Amino acid sequence: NLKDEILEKYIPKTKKTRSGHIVIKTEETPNPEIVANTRTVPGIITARGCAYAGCKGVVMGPIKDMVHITHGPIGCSFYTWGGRRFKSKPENGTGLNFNEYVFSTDMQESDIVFGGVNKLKDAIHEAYEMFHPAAIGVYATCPVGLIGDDILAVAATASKEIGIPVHAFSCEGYKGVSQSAGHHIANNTVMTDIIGKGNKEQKKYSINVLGEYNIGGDAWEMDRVLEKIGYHVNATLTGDATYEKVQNADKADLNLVQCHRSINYIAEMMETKYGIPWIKCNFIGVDGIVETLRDMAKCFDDPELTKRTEEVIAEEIAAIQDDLDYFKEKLQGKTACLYVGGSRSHTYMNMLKSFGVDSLVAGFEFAHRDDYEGREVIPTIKIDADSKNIPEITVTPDEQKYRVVIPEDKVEELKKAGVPLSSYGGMMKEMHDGTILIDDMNHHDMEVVLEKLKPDMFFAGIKEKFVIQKGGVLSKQLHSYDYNGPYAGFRGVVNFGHELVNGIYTPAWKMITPPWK
Amino acid sequence: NLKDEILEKYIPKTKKTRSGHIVIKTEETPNPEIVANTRTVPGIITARGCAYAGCKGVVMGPIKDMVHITHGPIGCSFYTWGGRRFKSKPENGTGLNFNEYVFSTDMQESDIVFGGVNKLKDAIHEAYEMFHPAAIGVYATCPVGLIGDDILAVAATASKEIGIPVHAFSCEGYKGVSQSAGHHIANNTVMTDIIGKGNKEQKKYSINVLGEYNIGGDAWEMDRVLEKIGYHVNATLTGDATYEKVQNADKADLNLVQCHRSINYIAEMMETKYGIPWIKCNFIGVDGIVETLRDMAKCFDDPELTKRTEEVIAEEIAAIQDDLDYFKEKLQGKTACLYVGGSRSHTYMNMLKSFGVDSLVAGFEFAHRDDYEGREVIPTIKIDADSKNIPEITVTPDEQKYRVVIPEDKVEELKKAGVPLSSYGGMMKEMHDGTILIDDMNHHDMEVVLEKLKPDMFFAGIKEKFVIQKGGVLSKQLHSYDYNGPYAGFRGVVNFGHELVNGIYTPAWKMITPPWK
Amino acid sequence: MLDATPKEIVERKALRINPAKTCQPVGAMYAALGIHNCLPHSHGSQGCCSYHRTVLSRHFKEPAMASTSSFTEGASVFGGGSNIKTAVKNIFSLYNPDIIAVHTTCLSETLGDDLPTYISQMEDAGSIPEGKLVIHTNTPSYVGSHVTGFANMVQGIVNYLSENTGAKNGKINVIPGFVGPADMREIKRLFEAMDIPYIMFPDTSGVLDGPTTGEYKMYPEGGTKIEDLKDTGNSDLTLSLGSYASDLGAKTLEKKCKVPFKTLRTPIGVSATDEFIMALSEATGKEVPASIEEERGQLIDLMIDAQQYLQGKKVALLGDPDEIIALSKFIIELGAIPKYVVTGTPGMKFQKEIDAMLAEAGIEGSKVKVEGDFFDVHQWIKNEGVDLLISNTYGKFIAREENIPFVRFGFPIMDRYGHYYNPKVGYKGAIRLVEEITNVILDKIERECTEEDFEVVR
Amino acid sequence: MLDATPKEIVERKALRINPAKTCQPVGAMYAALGIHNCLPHSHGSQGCCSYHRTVLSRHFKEPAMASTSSFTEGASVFGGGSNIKTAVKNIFSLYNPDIIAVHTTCLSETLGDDLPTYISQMEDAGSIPEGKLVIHTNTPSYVGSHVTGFANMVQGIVNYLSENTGAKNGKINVIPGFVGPADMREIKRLFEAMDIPYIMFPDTSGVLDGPTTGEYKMYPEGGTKIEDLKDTGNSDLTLSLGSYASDLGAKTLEKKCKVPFKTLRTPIGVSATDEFIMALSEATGKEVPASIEEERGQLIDLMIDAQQYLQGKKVALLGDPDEIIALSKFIIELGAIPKYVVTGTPGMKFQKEIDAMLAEAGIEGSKVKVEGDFFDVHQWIKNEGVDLLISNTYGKFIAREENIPFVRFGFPIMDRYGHYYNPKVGYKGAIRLVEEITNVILDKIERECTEEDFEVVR
Ligand code: ICS
Ligand code: ICS
Ligand code: CLF
Ligand code: CLF
Ligand SMILES: [Fe+2]
Ligand SMILES: [Fe+2]
Repeated sequence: NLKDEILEKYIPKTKKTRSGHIVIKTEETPNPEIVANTRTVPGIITARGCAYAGCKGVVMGPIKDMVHITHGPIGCSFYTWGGRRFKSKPENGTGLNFNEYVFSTDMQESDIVFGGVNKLKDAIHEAYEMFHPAAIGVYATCPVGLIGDDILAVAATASKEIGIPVHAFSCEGYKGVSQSAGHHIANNTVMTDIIGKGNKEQKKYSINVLGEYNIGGDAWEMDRVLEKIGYHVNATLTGDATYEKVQNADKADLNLVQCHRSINYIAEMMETKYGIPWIKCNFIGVDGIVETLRDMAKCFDDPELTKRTEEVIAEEIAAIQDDLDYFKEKLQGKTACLYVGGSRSHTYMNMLKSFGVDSLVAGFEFAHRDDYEGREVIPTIKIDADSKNIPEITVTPDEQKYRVVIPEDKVEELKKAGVPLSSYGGMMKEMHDGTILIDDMNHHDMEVVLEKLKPDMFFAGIKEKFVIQKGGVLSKQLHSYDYNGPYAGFRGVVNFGHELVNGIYTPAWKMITPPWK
Repeated sequence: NLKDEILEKYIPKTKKTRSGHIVIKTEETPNPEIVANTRTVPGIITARGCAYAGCKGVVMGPIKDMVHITHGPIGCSFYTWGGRRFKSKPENGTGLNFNEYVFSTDMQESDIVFGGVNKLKDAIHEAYEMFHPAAIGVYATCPVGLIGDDILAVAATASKEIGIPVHAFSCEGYKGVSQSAGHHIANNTVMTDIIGKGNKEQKKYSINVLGEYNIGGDAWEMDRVLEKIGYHVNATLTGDATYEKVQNADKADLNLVQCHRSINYIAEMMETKYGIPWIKCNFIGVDGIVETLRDMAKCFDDPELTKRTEEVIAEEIAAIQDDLDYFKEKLQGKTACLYVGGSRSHTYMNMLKSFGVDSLVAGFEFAHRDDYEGREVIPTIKIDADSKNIPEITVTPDEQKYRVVIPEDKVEELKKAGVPLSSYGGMMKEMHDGTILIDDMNHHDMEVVLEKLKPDMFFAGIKEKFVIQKGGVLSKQLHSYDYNGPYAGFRGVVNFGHELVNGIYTPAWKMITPPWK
Repeated sequence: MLDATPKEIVERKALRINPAKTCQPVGAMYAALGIHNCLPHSHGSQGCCSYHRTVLSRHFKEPAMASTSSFTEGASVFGGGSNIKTAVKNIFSLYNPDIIAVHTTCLSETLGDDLPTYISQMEDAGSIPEGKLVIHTNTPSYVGSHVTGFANMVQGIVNYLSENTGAKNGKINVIPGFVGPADMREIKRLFEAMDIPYIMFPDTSGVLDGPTTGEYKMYPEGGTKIEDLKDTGNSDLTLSLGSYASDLGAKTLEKKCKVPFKTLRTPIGVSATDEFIMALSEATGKEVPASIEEERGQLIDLMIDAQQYLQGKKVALLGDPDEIIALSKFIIELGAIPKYVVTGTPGMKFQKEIDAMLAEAGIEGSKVKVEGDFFDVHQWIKNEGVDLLISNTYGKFIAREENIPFVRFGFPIMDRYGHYYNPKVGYKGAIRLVEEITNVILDKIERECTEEDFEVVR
Repeated sequence: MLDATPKEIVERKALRINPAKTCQPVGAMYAALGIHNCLPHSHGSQGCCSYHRTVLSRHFKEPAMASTSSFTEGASVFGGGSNIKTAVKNIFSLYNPDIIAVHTTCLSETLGDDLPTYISQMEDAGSIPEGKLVIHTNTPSYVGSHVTGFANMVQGIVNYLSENTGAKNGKINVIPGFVGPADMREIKRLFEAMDIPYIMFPDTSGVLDGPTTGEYKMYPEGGTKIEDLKDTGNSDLTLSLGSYASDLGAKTLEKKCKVPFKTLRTPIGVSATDEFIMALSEATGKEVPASIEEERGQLIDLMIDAQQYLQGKKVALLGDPDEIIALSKFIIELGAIPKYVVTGTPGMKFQKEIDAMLAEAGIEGSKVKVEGDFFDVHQWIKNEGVDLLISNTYGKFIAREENIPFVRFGFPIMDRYGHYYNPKVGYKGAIRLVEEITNVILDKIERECTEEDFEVVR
């Protein structure tokens, strides 16, 4: 089978470690145990990034009126300059927006030898005086801890002098094993030092969308639909977010969790501290969107909202049904593989299958066992040496602000009715039988998959795209969306389908072989 | 001497005809007789154009709200599509403007064999129904007379049916010897069928500018200065003209004649018919502009107008004096030759000399003896066979509209004062001693001049520009202005000087020889 | 801009507006400048020669020399024979070309001037010096277009010069059609890379795209040499690139000298370049070298890399038939749609070839017009918009008025500098085209997008 | 756009904003891809490798392979020795390169990791199969820029490979500097036209500009061969093009193997290409062929033909030092003014060379800054405008905000397709630059002029 073909060329030590990272879902074992969230094998050609990417590049960067200062040499900053397409606009047309900038202390040899804290102090004050942002972030990079720079103290000293918040993040690149450690680092500080610090009055039908970063305008498309039904979108963490909206994230009745991996820490901690329940949402694909909207309406249990929900679902589907039929005509029967970071491999699936495309192989770069198998397995997971030193924070109920949002008996009834409250299932559950999962997929692995399965298409990222396409196979990007979007929401399905059909039917695919051969 | 070196290579019959076309003006012979306005020698590489260029391309085409239909095969139309840079704007921001279009009957073989009058009729009606212009012009090309098409009668029939004027011009390309015949043909029909047909009331201080085609905005620049002094610019024939402004050309007190060659017929006829006197207008170069404005003020003899004229002159010159000083510093001591059509070889001279640039040779494509020598010679001019069939129009005083604008006492008095009323000298009579003049200069002549005199710059047109520049000599265009302008007026001097200095000081002139040679 | 052009279309049967062609003689002048030491001669009234020289200078930013018979009104009565005889005496004496290539104008054609008679009379009278040549073609401007004038001048060159002397030269003739000097250079580079000896004619490389050396040379270094033009009759095969411009010469050479010919599309794009390379390989048995293969693979890589910006894009094209046929096919190969496709040059072939490729790709609703003009295309655009406009310089008015990304292509381009150094043919030319197309598409996207939709990577 | 950038300038001594450089390792990665059958290896945390591979793929729209030691918190305590030994075993077994080229990150440099020790330990243990090679350089990101990293990797190649064996090869070495694969191709083309045998290293042609053939090849056809890298020690001379990127390597090869070197400007524009051609001619006795002289003459012809659009134009330039020095000289040669001239790469040379050329041309009032950034240039532009901006992709934000004609140049260009096929060096590259510069100046003129000032010819 494919697993043995993938493993064959590995040297014995590597083969034994990689074997557990590849599993096949079957009828007899629908939910196989996988090994995930372990160190990358050196030299294996991984697609993984670092904890600084996960912290600064992913979770915090999209907060548009906070100045994010990279405390490091220049590359850490340069490489986070607009490559990740989180979209921002000035709040109410007038607010601050730093999306087009990157900020750094541009560490030099003298900072490595003598410490960088004075330059950091000076950079924080320069940012404050030039920009007067809502807050300042300071992000560690590889050298920072090792050269002895206490950024937590520099931040606190600066914050007291300048009168706005300064948040330090110890997201040195070698922490953890992937971007995932960086998510955790970000969530710890966001939860303890930002969320709940505001004092805005809560509105009716208030929801937050958690773990949604407005890539290519996704969040605005989901907000369009949600607002038409009648919800108030209180906060999106963190796509197009202001600092003040994050401060007021506690002013909601329900947390929607789009990316479980990156934001589950805050979801769980908000439930503990404030009583706000969460549901998994998926705003990608007609089926995911509809099930999410139906689940939300059941939670709020309001006749008007429930009726508007159906009216809007019918109207949005009718407007795109001709396109959906077209996609299925043009694509059915084709096969795909998907490789993303920690979430999209899963969320896009309801969509390809709706077009008649069969997904054979899926993987994550850095997802944990919970993402694959469901959170049911979280008791069995134990942290290894390489991720042990990421701080685990504990919250306690806020005596002033805690509320029972959905009474316990209603919680019981919703769960029996299939609403995924404060719970999550996993990519494996809704994948069909016979299909393969590869955790931390590497170049070798991807090439065996391509040679043995000959998929019509293989969705991945920028590092894999041209590798796949040089072999005559279409590779559309699931991170950057090939500079398009939105791919979320009802309009997203149409954008995704249109780009995919366009890619498949590009005439040059058939012109690769010259006529003299 | 230069004349002998130019004449040397010509075969005897050509040598004998060409010698009279080359004269050296000097101290003892200030106004030497030249041979001009004779046929081009076949195969000699002339720059001359045809009568159709002169009538349609030059005089008539700038009338912006008349549809100009070329009756001919397609080239005659195509080659008049924007190459000559007369500028137009919609009158009052709203009127018709056809500058961006060319119109023709696109003659085919069946039109040549059976005649083209039916297609012309249909084209006139199509243009009327689609565009409802103020008037339609129909312009003959090479085949039209030969194939038996009576465009005069087609135009008259069409005009009666559609209810607007339709003007036919028999400007077949072989008529005359140059663009000059086309001017004449245009002037005849403009004078007899357009000028005087309007009914606007005449305003105070009303002048026309005749023989001015608004190349690169020249006329707008002249108008800016004239309007500031206090004149009302009644009509400009024909730059940026409406048909209606041409119809009301008789509603003026004084005609300024910029291009004597192309418009002198109308100037003389408006004086005979309406009593409107004219003066030579020289709106290129500070000296020319100043002398023109001073001559105009003497004609109107109005104390406040005269005072305003001096105030305006002083301020316009003061605003550009620093530029003028710079041009002289950068250019003085350099030498030029000039080659224009029928007027600009003369009108640009006051200006190069102001910059310290000495002009050694002046060539003309098609000027007559009256342009070189003066209008005193007209009675001594022998009508030659190739231009004898151009109709001569005679007008008589309009009993209803004729008026004595400047009574005879004053005309004498003004002539004494140095105001040449209703008269003109020539390029020669104002050129310095030593100037060599070449009528119908050809490629051979040009190249002898370049090799023997080694001028720093040689002004010409598009056919010669790159020939001259391949030899390492700067050639700025005096027709198209190298796609800039205005070159007329005060601001014109500055634009011309700046472009000339930029040309001379282009670093690449000094980099022609590679370092391995 | 173009404010007088209505959206509502009324049938025009007589009034031609903003044409997509010009007349024969400039095509013949351009062909003649592709002969070494040749002075083109315009037999007609001198306005023609001035205008035709002028457009060449405006396009190439180069000299473009030609002489004229300078007809007066007297020629309208006694014909142009005496004018041309006088011209030849002055030409050889002042300007000393090795060959005078005569074409005609609507005037001399309307008059029925008899150039073979005048030319033999000069021969008899001794006005053509020993070693010098005078050749001619007839170029009535009321027939065809400038492309036809080029074709006719090529036929003239074979009528007077090509000779089969029995001494085989081992070469292939290539008539490149009405293409620029950079195209000629790229075709020659491909022959040279395949190691295939050839004679190209006409060839304006080194004539209308030459260097500034500090010395003006009336007859530049380039042009096909008279001796090679004669030797075309001894070649193995003629490749006629672009049927409108090149077939008449190729067919004439087959009748006169027994050299067979093969007609091929102007090599623009993948399939047309492929067909040219294959014809070269099949006619000579030579393998295709790795360098040429690598260039094709780079084009294909580019077509795929840039695919998202091309798929489904509606394109309006106007130009000369051979080039617009090939370019339309390339647009289809890119995944785009030739939506409006126009030539000013008459002929059935354009209509059939474009209709055929559109039907092969399943494209419905396109408008294809022979003897259409820029006013037609503008009206069509006003009724249903496009994503791209490709044409000569005169398209710029439509591009600005309708806000359409605009690629200058063909003849004449009078408003940009250096285009005559850029090939449009071959794999290399195709790459340049795809770069231009994607550049103007992306420039518009980035100028017009909201600030929040502005992007670093594309 | 860029709404937070103020006009009023306050001194910034610590906060770097929108940098005009990146860190060393990607420059070493690029150099390593210029070796045939080489896998670049990033000795540090894996975030670096992923970022560096990514920027190369965004620039070239091609694959960019590299491995990493994948440091964890364990390596931060014990060093990366065990990680790189494990990597090398997996690399040779799974991916089978002929040579692994190791560079370092800020992490391994801060830790003081000892690569020469790990590599000898690997040799001893037999982890390096016979016939395979592992080389390294040290690339601290807190020193210099990506240009420095390229320079360091070139030195590493020389350190490990180059050997004078006494067998003279008759070749000239050329180190082309931190330029693109099209530039490398053009430099090779010129050596070949002059008939001068050479070894170019690194050489990314055929590696980062390759064809699609339908089969993915991990190690593309291109790259300098290891056997030729060894042989650089037997050459007659080394030409070091661009002092920042290339001198370290050339000087190292002089010390190790006694091959003398000569330093030249990156060959952009007239005098810099002329200096390069003259160095080749003087080194070998070979004459400059007519093909090269013609190209030069066509460039001069273009500069003169387009001169009116260039004279006196104020240009803002940002980029890498070798390229910006040569381009600034070309801007002066065009008759234009380098008004604001910035590099993010530290070093005295840039400041002296730009100051010197400005003084020589009589230009006063320009601002020249070493370790400046795009925020600096933007503020300068708000104070006094410019007519042209030349930089990598990140200038697009300033171009839109300030409405400045914009030419993409240097590294990285991530938002257009096919630029990696276009040389900027040599006479051919110079012609391309002039075309681009005039095109964007004219495009603005024609978009913004009043309708009455709109023109057919320019
Ligand atoms: S945060 Fe995560 S790698 Fe959940 S680090 Fe990564 S904008 Fe991916 S699969 Mo890039 S866990 Fe978001 C992600 Fe998914 S940057 Fe984006 S696309 S849904
Ligand atoms: S009309 Fe004449 S050739 Fe007097 S045909 Fe010609 S726009 Fe010239 S020297 Mo072109 S007699 Fe006007 C002229 Fe002078 S077209 Fe212009 S520049 S001042
Ligand atoms: S002197 Fe016309 S360009 Fe000619 S070949 Fe006939 S279509 Fe073509 Fe003057 S009127 Fe015109 S421009 Fe000449 S033809 Fe005569
Ligand atoms: S794993 Fe991550 S991105 Fe890498 S350094 Fe470390 S925090 Fe940063 Fe930074 S400057 Fe360049 S890109 Fe690196 S070598 Fe250092
Ligand atoms: Fe030129
Ligand atoms: Fe590619």
